[PDB]
Amino acid sequence: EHRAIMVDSMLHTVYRLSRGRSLTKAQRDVIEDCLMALCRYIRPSMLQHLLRRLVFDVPILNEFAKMPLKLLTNHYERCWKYYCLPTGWANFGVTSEEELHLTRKLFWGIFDSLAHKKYDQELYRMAMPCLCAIAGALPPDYVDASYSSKAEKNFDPRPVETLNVIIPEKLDSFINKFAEYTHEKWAFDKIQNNWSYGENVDEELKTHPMLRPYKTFSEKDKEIYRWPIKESLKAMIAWEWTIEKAREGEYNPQPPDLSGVTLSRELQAMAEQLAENYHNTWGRKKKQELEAKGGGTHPLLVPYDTLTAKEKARDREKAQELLKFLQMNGYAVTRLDTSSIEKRFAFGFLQQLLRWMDISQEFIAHLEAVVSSGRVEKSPHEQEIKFFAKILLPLINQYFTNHCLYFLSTPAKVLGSGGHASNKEKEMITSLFCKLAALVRHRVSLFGTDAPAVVNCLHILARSLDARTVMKSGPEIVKAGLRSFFESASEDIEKMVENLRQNLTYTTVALLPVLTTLFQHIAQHQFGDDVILDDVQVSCYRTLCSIYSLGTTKNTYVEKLRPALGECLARLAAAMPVAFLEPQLNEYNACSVYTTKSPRERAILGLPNSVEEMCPDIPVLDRLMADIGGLAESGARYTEMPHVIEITLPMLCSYLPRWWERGPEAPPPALPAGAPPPCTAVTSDHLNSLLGNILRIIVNNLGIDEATWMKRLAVFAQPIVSRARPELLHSHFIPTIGRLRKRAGKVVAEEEQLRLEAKAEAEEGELLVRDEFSVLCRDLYALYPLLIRYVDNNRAHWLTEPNANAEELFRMVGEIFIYWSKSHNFKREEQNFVVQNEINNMSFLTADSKSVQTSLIVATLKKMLPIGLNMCAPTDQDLIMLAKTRYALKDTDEEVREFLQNNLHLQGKVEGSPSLRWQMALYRGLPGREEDADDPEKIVRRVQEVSAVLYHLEQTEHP
Amino acid sequence: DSGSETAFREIEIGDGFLPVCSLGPGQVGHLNLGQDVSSLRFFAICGLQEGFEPFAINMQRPVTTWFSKSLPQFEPVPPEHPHYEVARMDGTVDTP
Repeated sequence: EHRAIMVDSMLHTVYRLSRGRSLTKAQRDVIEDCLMALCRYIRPSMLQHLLRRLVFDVPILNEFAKMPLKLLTNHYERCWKYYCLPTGWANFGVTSEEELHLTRKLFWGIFDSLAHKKYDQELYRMAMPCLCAIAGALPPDYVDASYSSKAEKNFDPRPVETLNVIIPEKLDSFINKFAEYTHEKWAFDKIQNNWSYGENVDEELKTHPMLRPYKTFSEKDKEIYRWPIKESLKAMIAWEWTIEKAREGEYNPQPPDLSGVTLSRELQAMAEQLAENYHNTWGRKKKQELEAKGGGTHPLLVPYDTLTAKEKARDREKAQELLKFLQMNGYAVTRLDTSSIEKRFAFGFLQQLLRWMDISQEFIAHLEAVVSSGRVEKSPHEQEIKFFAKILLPLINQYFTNHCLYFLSTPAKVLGSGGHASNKEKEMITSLFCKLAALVRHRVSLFGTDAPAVVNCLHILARSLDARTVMKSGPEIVKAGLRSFFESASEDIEKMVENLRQNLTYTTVALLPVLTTLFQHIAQHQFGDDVILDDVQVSCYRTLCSIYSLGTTKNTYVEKLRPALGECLARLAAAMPVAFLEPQLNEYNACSVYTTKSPRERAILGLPNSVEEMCPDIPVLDRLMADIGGLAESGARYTEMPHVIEITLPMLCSYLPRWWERGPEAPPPALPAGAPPPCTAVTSDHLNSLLGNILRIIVNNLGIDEATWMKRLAVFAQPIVSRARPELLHSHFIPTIGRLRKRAGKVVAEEEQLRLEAKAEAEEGELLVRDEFSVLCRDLYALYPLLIRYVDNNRAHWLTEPNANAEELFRMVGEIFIYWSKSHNFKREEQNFVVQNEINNMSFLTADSKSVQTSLIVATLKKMLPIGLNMCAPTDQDLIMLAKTRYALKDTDEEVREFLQNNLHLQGKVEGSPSLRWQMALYRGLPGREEDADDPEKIVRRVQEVSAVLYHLEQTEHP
Repeated sequence: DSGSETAFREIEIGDGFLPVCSLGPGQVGHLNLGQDVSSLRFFAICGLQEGFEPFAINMQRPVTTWFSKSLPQFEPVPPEHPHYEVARMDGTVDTP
């Protein structure tokens, strides 16, 4: 930064050499790689000059502009926080609105030049990372300095034609008066420097020496100085504006040209175009010199709007001071009142893809109309097909992914750090999502190469599209569009009911996952109360029963996709605000159309006035708990009832947790606020029983292999492990962990006698126990996440009041852990199962909700090690370490027990050590602690177990 | 945000560390170092049996604290000040 001028000039010269001729491939490669590596380690503050030079001719978008576009997609991706975040990038400053408008001009130039240039594979492959990078760099809330810019076109700045254009004489008197006044005001600027203007040439006058009042001062040189301002006012009247005076009026003047007053926005835009007029009038003569030499471009010959702050100010400040001087002197000029909402980058940009969305509807109108014809190749809009799906679809993908927090931000519910959007910007992104849904409606087969791109971008469009402002005080056009989209999706599911007994492939891979993501997005707001009403609520009403009918059907065609259906119905269950699963208290539920509407209104809406009649297939939550309790008691199997586990359990485990907050046990803010009835009998007992039921079904089907649904059953029960009754520990968690411990111990016994076996027998038995250990790790990864959630829920209680069941669990999970540590086959089968079913993310999800580092067994050991650590006494902690050094001597556990029986005679003294004193004090003052643990049998057992846990854990982390 | 328990995974020992707090305007806190382990709440849950001695546990006197007194006071200009420097120009002649 100390010598930034010469690095600016050096960057300019390197760019000149990179685009210069008479260079071989390697010769130009060296220069372009120098440019790239140079800009890689240069602060983005002084690169705006090179960016001006770059935006001048990169929109040509030719082979010479290939590598500069790569430079742009590196630079703009690198400095994200500098351009986008309102706070400047770390250790650096913040971007100027100047550089931000170069960002905007560059993005628009590449976009329109891509829309003109015919599809080239090489060009479009690299042009699209640049568009994504510029869209990410430019913040959405940014507004251009003038929305209604001149937008003209080595470009030659055309001088204003007002030199020869006639000027009305009703306003030509003040053109002369104002030009003479600016000469006089130049003299006034001279005298403000204590330089009194002299009639003759004087050297003591530092500024313009020779100056006289207009009466005697020569008219020819008056016109020499005054002609630029005379031409500026003549331009300001000639460019479709009216500088005709507001009031009847028309060598040292005190008032100078000032820019204090604000005036209208379109009039500010006209002032900006007047600055453009200054630029082109001065730039014609400078371009005459530039074309005479044929080298580069003068720094200010580049457009005024692309110039930096000072050089753009040399025209902008002049235009503002001239126009506001007119307005102050009573000379208002009027040229259209565009709102700042439309002036925002984001609104105009998504409206631009709205217009190309109707253009994309045009090319699908030429594609769908001819797809009936066999082997058709007529593509009048081939450029549209190869532009939209190629560039614009991942463009909106990346932009929406990196700015979804601002789309989803709300004036009340402020989520985006930068800010929130306007109501119009919120509603037409929803309409864009609906129009893309129509764009993909029945078109899964068409544009098949870009079909995964369409579905993924529509998932990205299916998030941060609803800020609960289109439903609440939104345009009825967009509200009807989304309501008809919901109705069409429900009729579409009604078509899948007939099919299961092109929309089929448009649903199984596109509409169903996007519906899942949409309902999850609704649930993550948890403001579905206002969203799912009227047409939305009726459409989900029938969707719910229709997919329950699909669950009732038992053909392999519905089997193959039933898990996806289950995810979607769970999402809508967490998005449905009617308490669909409580038909008896639907009048208690306020969100129901039965409560909101009259009986006649329900009849004309086609509703049977009762949720019971509305869903004869789906019974009440009490009936479903009776069913699931009976099934768990009878020992349900996955082959026996696949539909229940993958369909109805999502209903129950998505309804009960979310509707506990609506239940009576949840604390209401006040009695008048909670005066509406809770309309549910779930309380917390229903959650507790549901968790017990799934634990019973998992332990009952644990024997049977396959049953891959265990993973998604675990993550579906993720919200239900929280808030469980403490008796569930000894009731279910202890027995199933005991069963798994004894089974795993049998498997390790098989492994040990397998090591004792012969070599080939060892190999074959090793394969079979690899299979057995993989299913063992499957069962562990199905149960132990629930253990992790439960143990983080109730660790504090078990530590404040020691729990014998918790200590028994400690010995249980701990000997499971030592089995894992001794069996190397176990560890690699854990990794194998994790990489087979992508459980590496699931383990981190379980750890965050409440490899060796992400190993689930060592994770649940380190969660609940304090249980056994309370089990052991501080005086016995010394014995713990001693048994640890002994276990590092690789001694057998029977031996560790006998030598510990020897070692009871040197337990560390607690009174002597200051630390052991207070540790013993707290341990003994623990309310549940007794002195019965001083018995030598208990001491040796507990110290052996705990020290084994520590030893194996330290061997796991660092052998 | 990444998911690890430790807020700062690597800190140099340096010249030591001290329990510190910065209260804003109209703010009330209770800086319990742990003179009384029974008075130290939640310590059995976190800190006990993980190997954390309560800070200032045996220290019989309450720990003397130091507060940032916001009373302006004149202190000599440091020679290492990154914005101002003081030059001790000598007397010489025709100059004090």
